[PDB]
Amino acid sequence: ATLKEKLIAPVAEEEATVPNNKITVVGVGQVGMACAISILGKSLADELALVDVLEDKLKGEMMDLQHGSLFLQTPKIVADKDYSVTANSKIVVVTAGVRQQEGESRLNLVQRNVNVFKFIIPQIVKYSPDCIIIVVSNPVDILTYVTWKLSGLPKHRVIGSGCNLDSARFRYLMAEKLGIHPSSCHGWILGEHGDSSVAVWSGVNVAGVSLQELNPEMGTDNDSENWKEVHKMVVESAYEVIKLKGYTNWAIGLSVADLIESMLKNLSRIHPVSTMVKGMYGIENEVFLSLPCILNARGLTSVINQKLKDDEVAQLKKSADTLWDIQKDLKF
Amino acid sequence: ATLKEKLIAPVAEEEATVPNNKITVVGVGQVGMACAISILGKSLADELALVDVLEDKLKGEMMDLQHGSLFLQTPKIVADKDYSVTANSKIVVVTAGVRQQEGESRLNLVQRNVNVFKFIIPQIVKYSPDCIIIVVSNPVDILTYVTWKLSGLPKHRVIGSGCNLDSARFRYLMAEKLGIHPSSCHGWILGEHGDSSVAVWSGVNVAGVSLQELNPEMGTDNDSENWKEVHKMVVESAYEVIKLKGYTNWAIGLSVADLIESMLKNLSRIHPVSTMVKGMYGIENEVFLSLPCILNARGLTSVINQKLKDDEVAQLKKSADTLWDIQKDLKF
Amino acid sequence: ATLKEKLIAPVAEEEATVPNNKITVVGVGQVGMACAISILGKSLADELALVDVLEDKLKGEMMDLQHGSLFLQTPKIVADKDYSVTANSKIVVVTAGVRQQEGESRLNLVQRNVNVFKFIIPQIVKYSPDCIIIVVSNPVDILTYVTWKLSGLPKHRVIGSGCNLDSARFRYLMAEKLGIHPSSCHGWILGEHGDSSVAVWSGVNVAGVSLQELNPEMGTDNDSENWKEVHKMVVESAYEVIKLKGYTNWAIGLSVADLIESMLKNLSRIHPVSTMVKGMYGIENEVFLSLPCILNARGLTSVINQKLKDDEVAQLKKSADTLWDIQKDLKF
Amino acid sequence: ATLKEKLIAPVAEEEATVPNNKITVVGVGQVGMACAISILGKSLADELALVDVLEDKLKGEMMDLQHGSLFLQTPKIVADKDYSVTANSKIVVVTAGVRQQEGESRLNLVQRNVNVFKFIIPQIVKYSPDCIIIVVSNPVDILTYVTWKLSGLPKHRVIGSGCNLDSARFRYLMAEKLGIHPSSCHGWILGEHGDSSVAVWSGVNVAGVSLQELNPEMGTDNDSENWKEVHKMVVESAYEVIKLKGYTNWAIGLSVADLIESMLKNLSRIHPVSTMVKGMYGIENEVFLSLPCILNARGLTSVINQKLKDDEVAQLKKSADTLWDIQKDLKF
Ligand SMILES: NC(=O)c1ccc[n+]([C@@H]2O[C@H](COP(=O)([O-])OP(=O)(O)OC[C@H]3O[C@@H](n4cnc5c(N)ncnc54)[C@H](O)[C@@H]3O)[C@@H](O)[C@H]2O)c1
Ligand SMILES: NC(=O)c1ccc[n+]([C@@H]2O[C@H](COP(=O)([O-])OP(=O)(O)OC[C@H]3O[C@@H](n4cnc5c(N)ncnc54)[C@H](O)[C@@H]3O)[C@@H](O)[C@H]2O)c1
Ligand SMILES: NC(=O)c1ccc[n+]([C@@H]2O[C@H](COP(=O)([O-])OP(=O)(O)OC[C@H]3O[C@@H](n4cnc5c(N)ncnc54)[C@H](O)[C@@H]3O)[C@@H](O)[C@H]2O)c1
Ligand SMILES: NC(=O)c1ccc[n+]([C@@H]2O[C@H](COP(=O)([O-])OP(=O)(O)OC[C@H]3O[C@@H](n4cnc5c(N)ncnc54)[C@H](O)[C@@H]3O)[C@@H](O)[C@H]2O)c1
Ligand SMILES: O=C(O)c1nonc1O
Ligand SMILES: O=C(O)c1nonc1O
Ligand SMILES: O=C(O)c1nonc1O
Ligand SMILES: O=C(O)c1nonc1O
Repeated sequence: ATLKEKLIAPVAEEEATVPNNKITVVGVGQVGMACAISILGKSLADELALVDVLEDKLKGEMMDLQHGSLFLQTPKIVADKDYSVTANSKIVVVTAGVRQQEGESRLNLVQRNVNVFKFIIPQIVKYSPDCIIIVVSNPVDILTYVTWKLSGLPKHRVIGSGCNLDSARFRYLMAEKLGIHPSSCHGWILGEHGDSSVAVWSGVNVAGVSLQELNPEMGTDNDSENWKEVHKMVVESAYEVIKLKGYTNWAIGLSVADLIESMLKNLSRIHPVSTMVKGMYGIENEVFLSLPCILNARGLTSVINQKLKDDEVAQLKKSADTLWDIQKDLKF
Repeated sequence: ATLKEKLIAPVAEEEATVPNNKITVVGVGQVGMACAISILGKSLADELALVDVLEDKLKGEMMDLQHGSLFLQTPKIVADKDYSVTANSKIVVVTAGVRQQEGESRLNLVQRNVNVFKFIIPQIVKYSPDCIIIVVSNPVDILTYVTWKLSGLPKHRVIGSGCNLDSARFRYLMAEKLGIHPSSCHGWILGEHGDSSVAVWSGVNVAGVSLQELNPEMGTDNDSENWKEVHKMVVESAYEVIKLKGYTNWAIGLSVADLIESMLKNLSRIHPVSTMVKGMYGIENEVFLSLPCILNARGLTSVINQKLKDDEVAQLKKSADTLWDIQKDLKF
Repeated sequence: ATLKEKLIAPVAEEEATVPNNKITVVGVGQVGMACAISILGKSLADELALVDVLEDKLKGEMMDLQHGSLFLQTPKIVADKDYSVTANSKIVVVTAGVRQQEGESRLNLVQRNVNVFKFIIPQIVKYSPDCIIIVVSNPVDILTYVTWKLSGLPKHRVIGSGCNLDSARFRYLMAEKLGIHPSSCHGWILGEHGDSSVAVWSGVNVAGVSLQELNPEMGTDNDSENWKEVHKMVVESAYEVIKLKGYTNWAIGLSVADLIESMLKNLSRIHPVSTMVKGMYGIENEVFLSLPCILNARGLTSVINQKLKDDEVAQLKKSADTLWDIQKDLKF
Repeated sequence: ATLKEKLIAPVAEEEATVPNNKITVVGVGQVGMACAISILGKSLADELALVDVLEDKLKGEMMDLQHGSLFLQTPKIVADKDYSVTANSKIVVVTAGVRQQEGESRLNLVQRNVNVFKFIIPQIVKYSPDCIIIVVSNPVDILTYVTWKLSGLPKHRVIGSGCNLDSARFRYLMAEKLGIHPSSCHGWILGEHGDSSVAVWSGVNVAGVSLQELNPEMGTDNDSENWKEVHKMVVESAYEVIKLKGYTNWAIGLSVADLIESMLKNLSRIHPVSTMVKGMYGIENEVFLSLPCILNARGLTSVINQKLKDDEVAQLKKSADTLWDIQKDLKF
């Protein structure tokens, strides 16, 4: 009965697995594949599964990751427009939908990307009832909130791609300035991934040397020896890459593998990422925006309480108020 | 009370972890720690566990690894003489017991290591009765059979480390001869890990090209011009080495992680390991010896039925009979 | 008073970085960037330089990677129209110029890319004079040979990505039928990258045991397992995959990179990349083609002399004369 | 006739690799091997040299490592008692010596050991003059300094393992206290490696947030998080581990390999490693202790200019005195 029949001889009995650490990537767009080439690269899934709506573009992104199986450690790769392939996934990376046209704000994609999520979020929990979701599609913090509601999952099992990517954009500009590696530069961007984001100068530092101390001019526009512009650089930066190439992904893709490695390796390491911050720094409502969370195998199991300077909570309320003004009309 | 008390403001229930891929290492001797360190750097455990009777050193070793944790991806490293730490392990590596003295036959350790596996194996299955048991302690094939019989686990969940090593030495000795990577030469040693092993020359190949075809008097009573004395190299290799350094452990440490990697990441790759070979190559008893096997997330699930020449099946039957002879009296 | 002056007290006096592991990628398109990202996650380069005609897009991808830098182990990432950004490159990948149309042969792209290659390559070897060219652009064999003649480079130093990728498909396909990882299947496809690929069935083994002796009508017309349907699917591959998604890239971004591993790490393993085959199996002319060779830090230092069948050899003859028939016409 | 002749056909006529990231690890005891095994598993080296006066043992640790090759990416392992085998080396780790008996403090050692370095250090520079030298043997600053002189290498090429391990014990002990990864726990134990180290409590942060600027008791007599107790452990550590298992190797070994990664990858990350301190916080003696410092392919190339309080710099100076006192009378 072929070769498998009288070449392989079962010591067991056939046999099914049950995925252990499966991961669905939802969307096989420029972002969807970056995340996917990077999950596969760090060897993070025993099974990787693709769901997109474009059936043809899927079978071929599926097929393409398939051919390289021999360089990779992910026995099962799979793909369908039916969400039945995502069954029993441990982490689900949503990326699907429309992206910013050159100039367009992330926040002008809500109406549209919400309608996407209105369909795809609840088919994910049908198939993987006990998953962690990662939300990457834009209005990311607004949709992390939309995902939270529709999924009907705990808060520690719904995670915003957040300002993990912002904070690395930041630690990378700091790193150029200093001529070291960003692993060795520390410092944080919290709140809305994008325009309304907050630089926390209090905590910018290198080998413990607070630089809000080593120049308290730091962050104060006009004055200062340069720091204002670094934050603007981070903020503007999404737009500045879109002008030149069309979109971003190699950095988002790696951010996400980061997030997933921390979690599937149960490391409890710290990540600035979008969560529900009701009841912190004076916040009226159920607003999702990023803060230094502890990612382990549970999902995000804590936030970190920081002494912020007065101005930085001011900036963070302006953010959470913006986001809450779109979420209060949302109703689904 | 401690800063955790409100440096960390949880989003998930204090709650109840449970390790995914936990791994236990019964024994913290030279071999034992070799396995622990190789395991640790490939990052295969999200919990390591070290058992032993030497209660102090044991705690020496744990604390020493712990100190390294910054450089690993292993959140929990515990250790006690009490098989109550090993609870929930996906894999238990048993290096426990006595080893060779300068000269000593692996087969001569059987009475003593039997008597250990006797009062240790029920303790392993108590706290973890769905764990793949890797037997390393010698003689390894017989204690694989002894582990099977005491443990009540199925054939595919007791795996002797077997010829994964002999065969790596052989591929390396091969490679030496030719100027390439071990990985790029191929060639199996099956049989008793030790004196009576079998160089399946039929299969020795590079780029698919069969070297016995290229050298028909290979592995042959005198005539060849290099071969038999490599198999003689592969046999005496432990004895050559224990003599200069007291013991072996890095090689075998590293094999036991090659098997561990392929099982946890579910890769379904072929290793010659020690599995029950009744019925094969006309074998009438439940001997455990080494043959090409597929190891996946379930353990040892397949044996590759082979086309051994009339004197490979011969020398194979001869390792069989020799192990069964030492096995037949055990009677526990 | 530059923030560096204040924070970093130099010890070795000012930078002058000894480049070392430069890798250039020519052409930041789909393939270009699959190679790039795949190189980055294996930390093979400590400098990456991209080149391309498309000034905007090029700056975008450099930027995009840069931003990921925190997630990486590549200190420097640069990019520019000029070949001067590629100086000292230990290994350079040319992936630029046109590609298939839905249905178009790889050789139908020749004249176009030769004219690219004509003003790309001289430039490459002005600036990285001691380097290893890895030619992805298609047709990959004939372009490897055109690279060879123009660059002047020792022939070992011009490696075509060849049939590394096909055998990697052919090993995945055979892996599905058998239910093991591709790594544990073994089976070469040699020759031209396109439709003359030969699948050397002599070699096709698993754990030593030839799948031909198992089945001696392998890869002929009527046979039980229908082995030609695998080799045909391996030829069809690119066509099917493009038809669904406009290109292939990932699986090739992986192989380019798997080969680079073998070089920079100096492993001497055997890949079926493309190499000048004059001398071999009757071939009288300077033909590039894919035979199992050894890669190390010198590049392609040795071919494995295989013991191929009569029919199998004809086929190389087939392949080597379609290639040579294009090749001779080229205005040099 | 040689099978390498029937099988291998040389494309580049004449094999012979140029030396490259040859690393050497001096002495093959507990620390020797443990550094080695961690260097090998991080795929950092294409030539491992082992050196040691006990030939016999040394040819075993050479061999036990050679057998493991298949599982590695380090194509030449070699060992000999003549430092010839360490020619054209790039990094050389010095672990040879004698070590503390239970109770012994690290200065009991200088005499016997300084006869040790007096032998070897030249023989490094004799055979491998263009190198970085990592120093681990005790007493380790007093021998670092001893190495700077003997070798007569530039400041930036002689580094001691120094406080790296301590700040790793530190960051790990901190980790237990908050339940995150020592890699999200930031903190610096600087100065002399043994009893005299110095916890810079200002740096000690987590996620941007200063700890001292939260609980100002830190470091004094009776603090209520008990933090002088932590530094306490980071100091006692060595001793208390030596009481259980006679020595340490693993922690040290991984951390040496971390330096070796930083530097081969030319990564310019910071590491609390030992280096010449005069001109820093008022040293007048030619003496080495561990400060935050930048580790690329040039070696240690700069330090971090930090603001350090009285009772620390004091701590530093008495350290740097005791240091010189031994030193001054060193019949070089
Ligand atoms: N949060 C972040 O840090 C971050 C960063 C970069 C990009 N993004 C966002 O991620 C998204 C993806 O980026 P991209 O460049 O891959 O976009 P893309 O156009 O390249 O990909 C679109 C993908 O989503 C699918 N899609 C479109 N409409 C859909 C629908 N109704 N239902 C299901 N799938 C649909 C497409 O088939 C395709 O798979 C964008 O919205 C982008 O803004 C977020
Ligand atoms: N399969 C292989 O390729 C291979 C290779 C090398 C060594 N080995 C085996 O390793 C075993 C030990 O080798 P080693 O050099 O580590 O010796 P070792 O002396 O260094 O280690 C023995 C350890 O076992 C512990 N121990 C003894 N009885 C125990 C028990 N009943 N329960 C729990 N722990 C117990 C001891 O504390 C000691 O720490 C030997 O059987 C030897 O054959 C196997
Ligand atoms: N060997 C293989 O396994 C394999 C597989 C897939 C594709 N390919 C080949 O790879 C090549 C690239 O494929 P692709 O999918 O990236 O197409 P692509 O459209 O994505 O790549 C085009 C790139 O070529 C660049 N380019 C054109 N002229 C240039 C010049 N004169 N100097 C520098 N850069 C120039 C463009 O500016 C652009 O960046 C094609 O030739 C394709 O056929 C080979
Ligand atoms: N800096 C750190 O963080 C750190 C940590 C642990 C150990 N150490 C030091 O490392 C050293 C040994 O550690 P160990 O546990 O491996 O000791 P070990 O006994 O296990 O290793 C000693 C090795 O040094 C060799 N040696 C002795 N005299 C020699 C000589 N004259 N020439 C060449 N080699 C010689 C021996 O042959 C042996 O190979 C001690 O100095 C110890 O304090 C430093
Ligand atoms: O973060 C980005 O770069 C981004 N790109 O598209 N949307 C975004 O948010
Ligand atoms: O083969 C070995 O390495 C060995 N050494 O001691 N026991 C063994 O199995
Ligand atoms: O085979 C492929 O992947 C391919 N697609 O376009 N050129 C190629 O070589
Ligand atoms: O720090 C240590 O662990 C140490 N142990 O022995 N010597 C040392 O330096």
